[PDB]
Amino acid sequence: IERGTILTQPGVFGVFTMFKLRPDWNKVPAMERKGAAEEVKKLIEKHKDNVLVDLYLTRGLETNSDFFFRINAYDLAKAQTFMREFRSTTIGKNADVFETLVGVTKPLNYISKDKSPGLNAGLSSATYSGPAPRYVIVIPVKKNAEWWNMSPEERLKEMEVHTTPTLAYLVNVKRKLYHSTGLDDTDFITYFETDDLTAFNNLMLSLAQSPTTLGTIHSPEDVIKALAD
Amino acid sequence: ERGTILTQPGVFGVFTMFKLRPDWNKVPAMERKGAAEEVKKLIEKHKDNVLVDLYLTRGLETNSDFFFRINAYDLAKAQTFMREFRSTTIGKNADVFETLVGVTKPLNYISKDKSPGLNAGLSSATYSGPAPRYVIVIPVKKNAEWWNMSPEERLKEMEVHTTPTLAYLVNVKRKLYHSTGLDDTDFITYFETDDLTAFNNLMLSLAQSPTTLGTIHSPEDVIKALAD
Amino acid sequence: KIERGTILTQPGVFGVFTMFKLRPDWNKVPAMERKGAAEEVKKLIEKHKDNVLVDLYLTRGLETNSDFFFRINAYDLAKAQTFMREFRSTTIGKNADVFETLVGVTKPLNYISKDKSPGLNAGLSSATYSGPAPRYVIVIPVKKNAEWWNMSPEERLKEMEVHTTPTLAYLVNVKRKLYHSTGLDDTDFITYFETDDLTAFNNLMLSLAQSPTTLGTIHSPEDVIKALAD
Amino acid sequence: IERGTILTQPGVFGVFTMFKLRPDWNKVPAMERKGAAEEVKKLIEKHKDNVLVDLYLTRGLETNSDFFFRINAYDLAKAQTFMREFRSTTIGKNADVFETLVGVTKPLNYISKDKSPGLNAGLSSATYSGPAPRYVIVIPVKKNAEWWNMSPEERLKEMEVHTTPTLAYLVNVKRKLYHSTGLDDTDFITYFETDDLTAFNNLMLSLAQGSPTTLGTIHSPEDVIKALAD
Amino acid sequence: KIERGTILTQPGVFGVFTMFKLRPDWNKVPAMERKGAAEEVKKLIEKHKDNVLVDLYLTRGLETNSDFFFRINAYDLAKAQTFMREFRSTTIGKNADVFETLVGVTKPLNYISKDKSPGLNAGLSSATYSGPAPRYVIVIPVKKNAEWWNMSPEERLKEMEVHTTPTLAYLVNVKRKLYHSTGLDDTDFITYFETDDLTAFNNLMLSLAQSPTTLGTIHSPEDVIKALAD
Amino acid sequence: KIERGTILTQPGVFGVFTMFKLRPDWNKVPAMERKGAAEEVKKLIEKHKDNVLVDLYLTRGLETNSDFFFRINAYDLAKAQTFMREFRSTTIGKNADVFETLVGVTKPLNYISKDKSPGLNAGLSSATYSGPAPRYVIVIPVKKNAEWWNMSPEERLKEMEVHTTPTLAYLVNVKRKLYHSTGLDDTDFITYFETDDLTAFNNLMLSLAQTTLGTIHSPEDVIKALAD
Ligand code: HEM
Ligand code: HEM
Ligand code: HEM
Ligand code: HEM
Ligand code: HEM
Ligand code: HEM
Repeated sequence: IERGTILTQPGVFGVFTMFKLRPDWNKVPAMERKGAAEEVKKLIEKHKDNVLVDLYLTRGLETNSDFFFRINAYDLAKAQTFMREFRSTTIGKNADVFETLVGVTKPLNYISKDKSPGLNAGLSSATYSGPAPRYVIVIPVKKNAEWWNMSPEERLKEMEVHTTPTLAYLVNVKRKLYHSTGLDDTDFITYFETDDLTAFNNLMLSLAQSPTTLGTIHSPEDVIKALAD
Repeated sequence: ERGTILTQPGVFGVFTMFKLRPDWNKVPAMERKGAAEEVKKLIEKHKDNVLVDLYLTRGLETNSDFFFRINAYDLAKAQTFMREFRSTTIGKNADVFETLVGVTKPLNYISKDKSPGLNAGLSSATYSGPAPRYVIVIPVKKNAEWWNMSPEERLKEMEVHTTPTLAYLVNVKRKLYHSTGLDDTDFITYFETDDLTAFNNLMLSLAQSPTTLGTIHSPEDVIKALAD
Repeated sequence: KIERGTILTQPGVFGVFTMFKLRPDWNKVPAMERKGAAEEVKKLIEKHKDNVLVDLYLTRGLETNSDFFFRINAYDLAKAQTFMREFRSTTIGKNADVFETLVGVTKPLNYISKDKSPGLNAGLSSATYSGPAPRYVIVIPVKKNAEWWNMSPEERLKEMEVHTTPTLAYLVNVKRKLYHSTGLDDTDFITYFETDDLTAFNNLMLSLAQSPTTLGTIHSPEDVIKALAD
Repeated sequence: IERGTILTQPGVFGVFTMFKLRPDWNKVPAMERKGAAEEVKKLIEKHKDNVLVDLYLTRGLETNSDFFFRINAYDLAKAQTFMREFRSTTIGKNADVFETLVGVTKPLNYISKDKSPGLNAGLSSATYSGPAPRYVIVIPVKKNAEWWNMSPEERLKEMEVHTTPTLAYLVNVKRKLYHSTGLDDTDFITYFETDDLTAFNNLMLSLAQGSPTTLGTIHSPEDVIKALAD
Repeated sequence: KIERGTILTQPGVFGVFTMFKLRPDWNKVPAMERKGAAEEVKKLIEKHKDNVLVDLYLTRGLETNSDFFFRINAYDLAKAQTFMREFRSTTIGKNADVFETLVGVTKPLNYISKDKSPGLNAGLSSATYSGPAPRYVIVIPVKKNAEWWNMSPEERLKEMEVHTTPTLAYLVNVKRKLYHSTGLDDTDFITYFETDDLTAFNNLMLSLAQSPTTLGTIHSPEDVIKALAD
Repeated sequence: KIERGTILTQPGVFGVFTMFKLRPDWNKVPAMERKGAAEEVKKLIEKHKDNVLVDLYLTRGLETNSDFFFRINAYDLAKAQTFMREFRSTTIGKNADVFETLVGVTKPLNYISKDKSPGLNAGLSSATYSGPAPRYVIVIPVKKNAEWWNMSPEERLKEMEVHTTPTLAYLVNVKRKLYHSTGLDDTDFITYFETDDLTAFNNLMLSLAQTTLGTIHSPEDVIKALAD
């Protein structure tokens, strides 16, 4: 598993699990809590060849969660095994699952070279340029009957409308699409990274013209350390 | 056995989704490590009564950690197995999230008689992948507009349903149970695949009912995974 | 005197249906105390042999929201109440929550009578259950809407004739019993079915299609309690 | 306070409180439980010049309650005091309030001698002729904006439609109307007693051609509590 | 300093209404601790003699969702907050949950003023309460919909004249006080009533017919607490 | 480094609003531990002097669903998050549930700018707050519907001019601050008001028609009020 490769390929599974710490986490012995970070660190190293692990901090920014994982894997069952084993961890045993989202990466359906070459070239010509992102946004999306009724040609035109004002934001915002229909009770999981939350608000407003999860990006052991305190 | 019962009409399916109680972690480790054997013995005890499938959802689902599919010629035998499972060490430490009851039936619409072309397509398509690693279960309830329609109208719609889905039969196994009158839904749809991208594409094909996604294992392995 | 064949066949008979869900602390009841629960219930039913008819059904393993339910039939509703109240004082009764209680009363035919609908009435009499002893029970409470009650008696009779036409055939393999609940409970009817053939029942419901369903199995009361004590 | 007088006068307050026994009632020492009936009996006697007290048994017939009181009083504050004091009682401390309904008795608004003499005469010529009633029914009723929009003349005609088929039932169903608008979150509390629940089902169907129904049995207060101590 | 007859009669006065329900563990508070609760509240009110006007009302025995409620009037809302916060630290305050909190301010007449509606305004002044001291309180919060706010001032005035016309008659029997809440709370108005005659109040509401209601009884604060300690 | 008068005045500033309700077990915390809670919070705010601006408000006695709330302003949202998470590890923080969390960012004028609406923009500049320091705070989150977002920019501008016209008068008595939330939270705006005159605020809301209410104190005073 190489981070730069797996995050770039079709057919990759994404499993997103949002956790809320149970009230009795405060009652776990401080020493046992202080060992939780290293336990998680070792679990991630144990699964180094199995899955890519991202862990984000939402505590202080979200009412319904304290942290969430994004697991990427070529084999969904490996993602499942990691998540299952995390739940047997000291902190895992003291956290409720708020939300679990399963999706899979796919090739471009609409804005491809063949179907929409102008906007496709814009998609490739745009490259992220600021500092390493501090922030993550996850938004699941379910499309309605009206969307699915539409012809492929009509949906392509709508996706060209989607893509036109959003290309400018790629210098500032990283995006990643996972597809969920049949795998979960949603159609897509949209995933964003940014250092510039004002740009992200402008992006969303450009699009306006679900449950949002906002968190911060850290090493997994730092996230756990922040939750042990 | 397995190959026969999963292939006949008049066969009952009982799907029960379980969520481990928080006090499962508090069960002594030795008692938890004996849970798998206990379930294995119960299944062997009912070898001549029911077919048992047990699946792992923990790590992929918020609302369940495992679920059973029981197939039986006699519904009461499926009930007996499920009740006895719930008296098991792990069973006593799990809440029932969902219970679905349905029965297998002959083809209503895409039969040789009513729809010979698509019926032939249904028979000529054969699963060609490796042993499936994933299971999907989706209960379906149809609305009054569906039931209002004529048999001919419903047939036309089922022909629309079948047309784009035949392609996926090489890649995805499907099994239909009928539930009207037996439960608070109309159908239980059941799928196995090794290729979840294919399954996603299949559902999208149809788009153009809460979903349970789990993983296929031997029963003792599922319990072993939950004991840890 | 309660004769099963007589009481289940008369008008003015009260039905009380109570669905129970075992509390989590039932597993914590000493195993010997649990093993004595069946006999306690058996004796209670015996005690009330002249007061009420008792049916007890097993729903555990088939239903999320209940483990068992009673159907009590009685000439005197107060007697059904007394039995149910005394059941809740039993070992198993003390360890079970009430999920649902339905009260209804048996009545003469309102629509498909000799007088109003003689053809279909004759079909109702000529149809006889011919299967083995039923293994399965289905209970469905029904509330009718404003539109139904708005309709004329003549319009409601025509609809009941529509209801009866495709269902007569199913009487060879499905037993039915109607209770009327309006004013006695928050529903209008309790419908009650017995069958050995759940494929026939699914077909029956589909024939009709063209509130919540309780499915259970029929056993002696002590067998149901024994099954729950394990 | 005279039962026959207070139940027959305008300006009389009704307070209905439905109670559900808490799970820890079973854990109350059996002798403490067996003393509960006498405690309630003495409270009722202490208030014999303050309020009329009725207590009814719903356990075994209702999911959401085990018993309920109807308190009648000339003075509402006295009904409040009794109920408060009941809640301090051994059984009162082990019971949750499911529902509280407050209403007041009033003169005839519609079917009066002046406004509807024919039906008014029928109302007075009908007399309850059954045995002492064993069953109570309570149904709260809230009317909608359409009702209140209607003219007094239109509402009177509707009330004449209400009364026409129901007069027949007065030989075996007792009725009492309380008015609740402004006093509670409903418009009326309807209260019925009968020995014949078949007739009551027929009555409600006659009418059919916000409102949860409470069905219970009529007993002495001490017998209701004794039944609940068991 | 604060005079009851003055502050209850001025614009710009804040009302804070807080409805409390006793926690189950109130019964478990030592009896002597509970019997000292009344004096503790009495002293708190005395402490804030110059800060707020305090009314306390008993709803237990009449309401499912509350046992008592306060109405605090004050020139300074922050002082009403301070009292309520300090009450919540009392023995009984520590053993009660807040069910509802309503905040409003008193204002001059918007509609039925001398300038806008002189006839009805004169009727408003010429009517005075003539009963015995009121024993009963009613509180009803009111939220008006978009249709109301869309209407012109002239249209709203005409509606308020419709409101006032039949209600003037009831001012001999019913005290009224209006608080305005828009922006301060999630409702538009807090309406407050006192009466000794609940039949008149029912008649009044029916006159108007042609949110949730809280009914309680008026007492000294110490008597209300004493009533809850028992 | 952070200056109150500066950070409250700039675009690109993040606001984090978190409403807390004290757990029933707060009364069971030893009185001396409760009495030290105020200084603990004071020290935490001091430690983050250069990272965030902290406002703490008292809602106990005025709200059913909360006892206190924070408004954190910061150039860096992550620093607001750090303060809030460290607050939650405090003695009082450990004994309070989060009822509500609102995230937003400050932005330049979108509608009532000099360019787009010069007359009303001038009125915005000319109406200033007078009178005593505000005693009261009001926070109202706002989500706009699909009808709003499908309107043209011109149509939305006209609406915002309708919004601004009767509200200018209230700026002598009410301070206002807008935060933008779309994409950062499940709402579109966080509106924030301070006033000493709640009658004026009532009239303002009524003018618009044609909610969290709290009181402003130093952070240690709010905590001291809650320790009692
Ligand atoms: C950062 C700027 C963005 C760019 C450049 C962008 C571009 C695109 C492109 C090119 C696709 C087509 C994928 C394909 O061909 O299969 C797509 C799909 C999609 N986008 Fe974005 N997007 C952006 C931001 C967003 C945001 C903020 C959302 C809101 C959650 C969003 C929601 C979606 C969804 C739900 C789809 C799948 C649509 C479908 O296949 O039916 N996007 N986007
Ligand atoms: C794997 C590819 C699939 C194929 C080849 C297929 C084919 C069929 C056929 C031939 C029938 C008619 C059975 C009869 O005549 O009685 C049917 C029924 C049905 N299918 Fe599928 N199907 C597929 C996937 C799916 C999926 C993904 C769903 C979504 C949950 C679904 C939902 C249903 C339902 C609810 C019925 C019962 C319809 C009714 O009787 O009204 N199917 N399918
Ligand atoms: C087993 C086959 C069935 C037969 C032969 C049958 C026949 C009848 C007849 C003759 C009546 C009218 C009795 C009268 O005149 O008073 C009736 C009533 C009724 N049936 Fe069935 N039925 C069958 C199955 C069902 C099923 C499966 C349901 C669904 C729950 C159902 C629901 C009802 C209801 C709610 C009524 C009350 C009608 C009313 O008085 O408004 N029936 N049935
Ligand atoms: C037992 C046979 C019944 C008779 C003889 C009867 C008769 C009457 C009469 C004469 C009135 C008008 C009282 C007046 O003028 O102020 C009335 C009112 C009313 N009745 Fe009945 N009734 C009967 C049963 C029922 C039943 C079963 C209900 C259903 C719950 C019911 C609901 C009501 C309600 C809600 C009102 C108040 C109507 C209003 O003033 O808006 N009654 N009844
Ligand atoms: C006791 C007899 C009553 C009289 C004489 C009366 C009279 C009035 C008057 C004169 C006003 C106008 C205040 C102004 O100009 O600012 C008013 C407002 C109002 N009244 Fe009453 N009222 C009575 C009872 C009631 C009742 C029973 C309710 C129902 C809860 C009620 C609800 C309201 C409300 C919500 C307003 C504010 C309306 C608004 O400003 O939009 N009133 N009343
Ligand atoms: C105190 C007097 C007020 C004045 C002078 C005022 C003025 C303004 C102005 C000029 C804008 C446009 C900002 C821009 O152009 O980007 C605005 C936006 C907004 N105001 Fe107010 N306002 C006041 C009170 C209120 C109140 C009481 C509320 C109710 C909660 C409110 C809700 C909003 C909202 C939600 C927006 C965002 C609108 C959008 O961009 O779609 N305002 N206000």
